[PDB]
Amino acid sequence: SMQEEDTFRELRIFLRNVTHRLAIDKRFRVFTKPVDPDEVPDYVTVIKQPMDLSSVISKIDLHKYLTVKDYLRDIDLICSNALEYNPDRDPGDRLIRHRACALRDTAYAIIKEELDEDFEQLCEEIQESR
Ligand SMILES: Cc1cc2cccc(NCCN(C)C)c2[nH]c1=O
Repeated sequence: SMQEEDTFRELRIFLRNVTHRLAIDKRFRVFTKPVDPDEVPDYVTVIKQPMDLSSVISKIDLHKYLTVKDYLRDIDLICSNALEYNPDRDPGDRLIRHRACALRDTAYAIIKEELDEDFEQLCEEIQESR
């Protein structure tokens, strides 16, 4: 229906806003674009499901997220990928892991403060009906 289409449109608007706020944070610059294979050729080898904030925006616009829960799975993926690819004790690796966890924590905190639980439940019930 139109009302359900309106619901998913509000979801996309909400998700773009959250993603924009993550993307403009200087700590998260490394997560804003896909990894350049010329600079890092072994990334595609090690990480089977690459994810970044530009790709999240593309997925929002392609209507790939019908719930905030599905969006958070991609946020979690950005974080888990970073933990996986940068596991060493070296400061470079520890910095990116800390930033990855901060990105995840920040996304969840924004959602906790600004997502109405009943809006998410409506999205989930529309999703499950299809
Ligand atoms: C998303 C991402 C981008 C990136 C770019 C350059 C270099 C690294 N890794 C640091 C090198 N260490 C893994 C040894 C990178 N690690 C990442 O996790």
